Amino acid sequence: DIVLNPLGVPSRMNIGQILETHLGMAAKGIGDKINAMLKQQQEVAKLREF
Amino acid sequence: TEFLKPRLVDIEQVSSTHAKVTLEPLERGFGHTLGNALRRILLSSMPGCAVTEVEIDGVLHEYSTKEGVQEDILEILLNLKGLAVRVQGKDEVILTLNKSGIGPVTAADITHDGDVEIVKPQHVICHLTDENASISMRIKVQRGRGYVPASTRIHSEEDERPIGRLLVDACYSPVERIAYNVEAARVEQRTDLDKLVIEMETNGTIDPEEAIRRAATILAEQLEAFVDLR
Amino acid sequence: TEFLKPRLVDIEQVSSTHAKVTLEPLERGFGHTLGNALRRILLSSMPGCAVTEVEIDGVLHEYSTKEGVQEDILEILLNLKGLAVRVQGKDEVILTLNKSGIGPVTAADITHDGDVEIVKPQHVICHLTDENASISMRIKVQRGRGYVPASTRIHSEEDERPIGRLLVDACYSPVERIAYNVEAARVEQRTDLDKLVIEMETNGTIDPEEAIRRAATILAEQLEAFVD
Amino acid sequence: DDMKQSIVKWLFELNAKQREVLARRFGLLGYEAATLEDVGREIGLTRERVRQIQVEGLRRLREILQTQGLNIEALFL
Amino acid sequence: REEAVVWDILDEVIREHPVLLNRAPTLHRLGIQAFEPVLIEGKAIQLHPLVCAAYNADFDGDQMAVHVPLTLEAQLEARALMMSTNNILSPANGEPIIVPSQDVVLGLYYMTRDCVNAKGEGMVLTGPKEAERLYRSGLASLHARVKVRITEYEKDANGELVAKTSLKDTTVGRAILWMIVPKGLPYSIVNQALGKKAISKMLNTCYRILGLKPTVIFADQIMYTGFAYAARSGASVGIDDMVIPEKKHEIISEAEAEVAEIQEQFQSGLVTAGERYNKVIDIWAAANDRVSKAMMDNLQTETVINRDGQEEKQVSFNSIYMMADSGARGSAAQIRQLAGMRGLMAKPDGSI
Amino acid sequence: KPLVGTGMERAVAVDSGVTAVAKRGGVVQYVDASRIVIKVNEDEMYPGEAGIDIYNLTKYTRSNQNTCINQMPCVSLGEPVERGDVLADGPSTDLGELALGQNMRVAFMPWNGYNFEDSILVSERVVQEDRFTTIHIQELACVSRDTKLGPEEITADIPNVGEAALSKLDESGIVYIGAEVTGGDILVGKVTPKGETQLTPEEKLLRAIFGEKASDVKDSSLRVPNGVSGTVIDVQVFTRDGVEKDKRA
Amino acid sequence: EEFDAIKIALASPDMIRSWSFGEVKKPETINYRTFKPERDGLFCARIFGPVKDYECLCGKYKRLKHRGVICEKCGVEVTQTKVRRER
Amino acid sequence: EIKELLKLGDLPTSGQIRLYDGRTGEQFERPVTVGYMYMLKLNHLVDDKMHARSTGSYSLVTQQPLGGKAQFGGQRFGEMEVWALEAYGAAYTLQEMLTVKSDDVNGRTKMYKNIVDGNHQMEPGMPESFNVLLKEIRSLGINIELEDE
Amino acid sequence: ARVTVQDAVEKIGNRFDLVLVAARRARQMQVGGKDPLVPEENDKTTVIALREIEEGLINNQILDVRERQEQQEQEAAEL
Amino acid sequence: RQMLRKATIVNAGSSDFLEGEQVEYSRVKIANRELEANGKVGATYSRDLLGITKASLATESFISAASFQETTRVLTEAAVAGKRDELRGLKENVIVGRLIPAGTGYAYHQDRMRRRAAG
Amino acid sequence: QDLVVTEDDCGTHEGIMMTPVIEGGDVKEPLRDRVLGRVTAEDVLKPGTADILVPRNTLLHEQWCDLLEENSVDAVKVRSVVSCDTDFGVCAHCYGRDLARGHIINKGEAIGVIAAQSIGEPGTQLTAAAESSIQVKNKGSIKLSNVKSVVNSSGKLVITSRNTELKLIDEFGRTKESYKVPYGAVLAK
Ligand SMILES: Nc1nc2c(ncn2[C@@H]2O[C@H](COP(=O)(O)OP(=O)(O)OP(=O)(O)O)[C@@H](O)[C@H]2O)c(=O)[nH]1
Ligand SMILES: [Mg+2]
Ligand SMILES: [Zn+2]
Ligand SMILES: [Zn+2]
Repeated sequence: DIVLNPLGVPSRMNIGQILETHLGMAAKGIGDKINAMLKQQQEVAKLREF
Repeated sequence: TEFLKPRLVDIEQVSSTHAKVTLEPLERGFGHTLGNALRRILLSSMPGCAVTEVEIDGVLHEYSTKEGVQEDILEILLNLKGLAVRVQGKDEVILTLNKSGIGPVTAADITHDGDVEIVKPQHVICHLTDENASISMRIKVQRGRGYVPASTRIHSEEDERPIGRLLVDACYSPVERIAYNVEAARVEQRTDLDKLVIEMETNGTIDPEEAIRRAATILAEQLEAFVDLR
Repeated sequence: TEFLKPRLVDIEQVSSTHAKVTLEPLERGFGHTLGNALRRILLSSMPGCAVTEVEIDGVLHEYSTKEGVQEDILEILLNLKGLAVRVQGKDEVILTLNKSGIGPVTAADITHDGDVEIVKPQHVICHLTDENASISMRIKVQRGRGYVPASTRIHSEEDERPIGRLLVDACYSPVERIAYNVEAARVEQRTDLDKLVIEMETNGTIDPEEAIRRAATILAEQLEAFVD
Repeated sequence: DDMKQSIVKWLFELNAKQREVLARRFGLLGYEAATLEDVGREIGLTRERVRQIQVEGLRRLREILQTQGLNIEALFL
Repeated sequence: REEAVVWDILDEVIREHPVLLNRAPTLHRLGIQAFEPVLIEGKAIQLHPLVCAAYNADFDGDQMAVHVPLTLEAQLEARALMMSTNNILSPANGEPIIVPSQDVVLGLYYMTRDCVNAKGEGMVLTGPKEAERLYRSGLASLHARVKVRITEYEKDANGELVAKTSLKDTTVGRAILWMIVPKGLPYSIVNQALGKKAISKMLNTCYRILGLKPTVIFADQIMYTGFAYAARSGASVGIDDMVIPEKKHEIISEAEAEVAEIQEQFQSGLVTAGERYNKVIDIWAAANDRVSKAMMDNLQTETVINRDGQEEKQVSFNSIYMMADSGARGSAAQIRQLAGMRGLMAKPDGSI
Repeated sequence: KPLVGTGMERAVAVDSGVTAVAKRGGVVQYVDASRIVIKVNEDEMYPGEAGIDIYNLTKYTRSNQNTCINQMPCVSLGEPVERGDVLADGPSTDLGELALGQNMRVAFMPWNGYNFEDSILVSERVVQEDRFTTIHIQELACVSRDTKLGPEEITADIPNVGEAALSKLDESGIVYIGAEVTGGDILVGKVTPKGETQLTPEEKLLRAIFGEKASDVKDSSLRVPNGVSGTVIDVQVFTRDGVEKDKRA
Repeated sequence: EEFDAIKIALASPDMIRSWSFGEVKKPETINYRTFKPERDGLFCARIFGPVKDYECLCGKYKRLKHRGVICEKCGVEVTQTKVRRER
Repeated sequence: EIKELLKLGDLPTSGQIRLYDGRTGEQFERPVTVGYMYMLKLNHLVDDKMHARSTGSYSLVTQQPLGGKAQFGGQRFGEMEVWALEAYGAAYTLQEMLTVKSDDVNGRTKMYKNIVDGNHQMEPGMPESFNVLLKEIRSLGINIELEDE
Repeated sequence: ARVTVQDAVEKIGNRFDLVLVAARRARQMQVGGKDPLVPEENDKTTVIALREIEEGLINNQILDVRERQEQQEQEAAEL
Repeated sequence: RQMLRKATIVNAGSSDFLEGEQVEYSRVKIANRELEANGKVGATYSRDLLGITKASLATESFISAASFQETTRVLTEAAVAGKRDELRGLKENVIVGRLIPAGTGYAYHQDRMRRRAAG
Repeated sequence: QDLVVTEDDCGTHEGIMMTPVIEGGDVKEPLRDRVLGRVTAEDVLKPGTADILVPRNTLLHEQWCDLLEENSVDAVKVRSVVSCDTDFGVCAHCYGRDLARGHIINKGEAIGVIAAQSIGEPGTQLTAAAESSIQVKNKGSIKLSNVKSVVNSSGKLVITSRNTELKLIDEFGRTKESYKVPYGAVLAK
């Protein structure tokens, strides 16, 4: 969706944005996996386990 | 010149929305050449059908709320933008929807025209809470291409200006997602050949095979200018 | 479908080698779509002729130096990579070059075959300094396409590779350089349209205009798979 | 400026006795802004013939503004 | 009514008409520069990157003012005296103010800078055009060591340029940047790994040898190629890029026992409060230097895993380091609080 | 909602009061876009009253920054609800958590200088999905004052106005509800008594030619500010005690 | 209109009277009802000149037809309203 | 914890991924950090920020154009902005901004007419603010008179 | 001329006088309708004046020469 | 250089300087050129250094002085001295909205100066 | 404000003799960089006084500046704004190069304003002291000036003068490095 300039980080020393991006991706990864399991309709038991 | 044409090999329709298309054999480097050039056309140029105009009775503007309805009129409009419709004959059709009672209104409740296919009948449009509540609306579907917003459309036409006609951003383009993967294809002699696997994800209808044919057509049509005129 | 086709606007031939071609109007995004897909064909896929194999007598390897010659053998090979040759009939020809005396050896000193055209006769190959110095070599020219280095050939073809046969990086592709620049084109209504400026630099024989025509042809030849 | 200069251009495009009573009334060329009855002090010395000649100058000038491209165009302002 | 014909007229009027762009605050004369305007649909002014330096203009919400020179005299004042192309050098010091920054420097650094062998080490190329062909074809990295043959143009005693063909050992990247380089400049200027400091000297040299027109076109070319390669490079900011010293906790525990020694010498009533303050501050100031030096040796020359023969050392290709070393962004004190230790902070008083 | 939160999001959203929260736990008897009726459980439900809480939701209203304040219902019809749960979300809240903007797929890399100093390169996809699109409710007023010359009129009858413009004004001279308007369209017709002004000799001459004597009634009509364009969602009329009311009022 | 130099010196009582085109002897600005300047007031049109171009107050003399005329009735010279920033 | 969560996502430990240029289709040389940043559209819009004016209302005493976009204001060309023109040596541009652009009432109308007539002639006079200054100084009881040539 | 003014500045010398000379010439083409020496190639009077100075066709002294030439011939015609 | 503008005359010249007057060094050197030619009593002086603020207030131009700072005091000093500013500096010309005596304006302003010299 | 280039040449012989700033071990401001594009005064030749090298009225071009370094010029009289004889302004000669142009300043340019802006801007925009011991880096003979030291009980040359300077003299006899040795400092030699 967006392309941000990395040259606005080392000078700024706001590394929170990077951690937010990594974790945000991880959060969305789990979201994409649950999304994939719901599209397949595996079952209540398997969703519960994951 | 060692001219070598590919042939459409497999069309694996995993779903009506998602389809994989393998393609071989491709001469070395033509996998990415065609792969990308096609992907660009497939995302933009592809034509389709989408809701342009909405008219609900007892609704003057999109910002109001209708009683006996969970969704605000804007919420309902957003749902209609995502309504999958195929029109076979005409380029412009007006579908009518009258529904009542305690029911999640689905796409199936729309009176389907003879040559009009609702691709996702279970698609949610509105939630009627009060049983006495009845909703009646006329959804105008037009055929077009790309993204034509309601802001571009309220600054051009406007000869007839009916108060109580809600204009909607048209999302004509069917291609939701596209990726092409290039794997090596093996001939007895030529092991440098490649296969092009195009994973398409589209909204309702537009057929995977049909889309690819049209996309290659638009590319060849542009190439006419560089072949015919020098 | 309101199919919007471009029309060939300006052909600025600054030189027979270098040519700019502006193109408009192009629908939004088609500038890069055509631009790149063409550039790829133009570079790696355009067919031509290039020096594949060299044999100079009294030369065991490319790193040695021959007496009475300013250029190291590597320098001479680099010059042969840039030698413009057209072969009319055969796909593989071996040209012979025997020259002596105090002379800048040019492309014209090569014994031209009946169906073999040296496009740049003044092309420098070697500088003979000592008058007693004589150079004798056999340049093998093959027809191919794109860029085939000798490093990608030794690992694939491990058949006949006897000592003295000098392998040289094959540059069959005639397109010396290509770049496409995309600027916005203005219509009264459509300002989202773009113009495609394709700067070509090509070598001998193959004309800039001719090459572009052939490039679009090769693309359309593979566009018959999906019918239209 | 454009408005005042515009009229002058088309004021010398009418009759010689049509712009010698129409301007000498409004005070455009003359020194004093007179009325229909006061234009008699100059040379006209008439009351009805002055009013007929004033409006005849105005009517030929209305068609000069309709042809140049004003009339209803210059009506709003 | 904004009629169709009115846009074509507007297009006619603004051609060859200079407009003044101004940014607050206007500290020196370059805070106002003239440009030829290019009409764009969309409500934001588009500024040339290379003059962002003069304006101190960063697009974090900055706004600018537009002024129209009305009179023929004012137009000529704008085109001759105030045009950006005419006003390159700082009036304060004899130095060019129009100097690539940020992405531009990073791209050119990336191109010029060398790697061990990589794709196509020790190849031989006819022209920089064959080099470009090789790179974009994918049979050579920009950092490949290569014996190319480039023909430089050196100025003689008169105005005539003397050209000279020779085989130097440069990267593919450097050969391609030579194409941007005007004829007249030496090849040795671009043959080094280029940073912001070298690129300014490039522009200065260009100005004193060639003059105004060539420098203006050259500066634009450098900007285009700089951005272009910066984007190709796919450079980014990871959490693994911030390398810390393997010997931080040791240095800190040591410095902490040391400070404890002077606190104990205070409790004994011998060393005054002021002497201890000064010696504690000196211990930590040295600890800070040592940790920073440790990070920077560990980071600068951390690429000790090469090939060809055996184990070889070369400059680290860490994105964060590259950014600092090129002078694109970051510094040695910015990396201190990014992987090493923050250090001592001084109060609103000024006191630490 | 923000994917990467802190936890304070819930407390801020609830404590700010912009979200409708449940006074008493029970089952939702009636959901609506405009209101929410919850029937209280017997255990919390006082023995006096019927024990049915009705929360009327505040709809599309103007903010001080001219932004849009709307309350959306976040419960389903006939759902069991605990006391102190979010019944309806305020303008920037999602299921009781604070939602101030929108998370999206970001890549950190230089791109042809379109992200030069913090400059941002955004995909058309975000514009298309209308997710960053925003609502601004603006308030335009038309004042009929009493002057030395006489009272100003709110009639649709204005000197020099096209039927195109008067199409959107009702008999009273007020634009219809739901009507889309753009810069220069008249919202409320207003006309003001003009006293004496010395007409330049050229205007004396010009009005003698055309004949259309400068109408005493001038033109003070409230029109759409230049370059703003939107939909009329509401009109309010304030009249004093005894002036003849507009047909629209 | 174009001068060479500029001088500052002490204002003589007599010099101050040279600039003045009338003595203000009342605090009155305008009339509450007819928002017109009050006699010998701070906004007196009889002193500082006409409110409207080539118009006396009571309206006896209008337009350039009466150029330098001083209305006997209201006591206002018929000139440009520009003078009210000058006198 | 974040890298462990990435692994449950089958995403890389670096959080950097291989990306492809949409235009060319070829890959970027190295991994790029990609993920989800929660972003905000600030109150500062371009519809409320863009402002333009050629000619409009003028201030009451000083006769220079008004301030603010809501009042259709002229941008202030301040002392600091003036000095920049002085450094450059651009005398006519400066005089222009002092006179025909600002107070000079005769100058602005005459200049407007010249612009519509194509002729970009400069017909300047005296800024109305200066006239006022003098009158304000004399109202203070200091005689300040102009000695003519 | 259009982009870079350096060669035009090197003809006259004084930037400030280049502006005065090109402004006076541009006023001639703007108002008098005095004919251009260089093909306009669809450029504004300002640009033409600077091109003319770059090639060394217009000059403060040359302008003053043609001023007296034409003014004196008109004085001759009057008498 | 602007700090070293003024100089204090210690000992009388052939003009009406006499002891302790502080005048611009430019004007006393121009006086000394006319003294060299005419002889008469030569003027002995000493150059004085001035801080930026006071140096700006020391310029003969009272328009420049008042516009800078201290405006109430500057105008009382100028009003009592009966001072006349002939307008040579940039500040003063910018205030009356005229052509700068520098850059582009130097051509026109010297043409005015010769019109002034010849009547 | 008022200072403008009024004249081409004031015809003055005046200027100020400048030297190279050798503050510390790295040459902070070279003579070449401090006298670049400054109208030289009198006749400034090379060290060996027996032949002229640079002309009287000549702009300092990068060429002549390069020659200055090969001839090793110690110090040079350069024409300055302060020493200009021009009344009511300064001459193009006393100023030198317009740094923004890269050539000799044009008469009429408003220099003062440029000067004040140039000095002021950096300040406006811009808005490890453990000097225990001096280490000399290149070999040389120790050369003190403005120094009055006295030998102590330990056997060490202790300095009893406030502004003591320490030079570093090379083989031929010229200043390479320079330091500030403070009061009560202990010298090694
Ligand atoms: N006049 C003025 N300018 C300001 C103010 N606040 C910020 N700025 C400007 O906005 C910018 C914000 O800091 P940066 O510009 O990022 O600093 P920088 O020079 O880029 O340095 P790095 O951050 O190290 O790259 C500065 O250039 C300031 O000049 C203010 O209150 N007044
Ligand atoms: Mg900023
Ligand atoms: Zn009266
Ligand atoms: Zn001098």
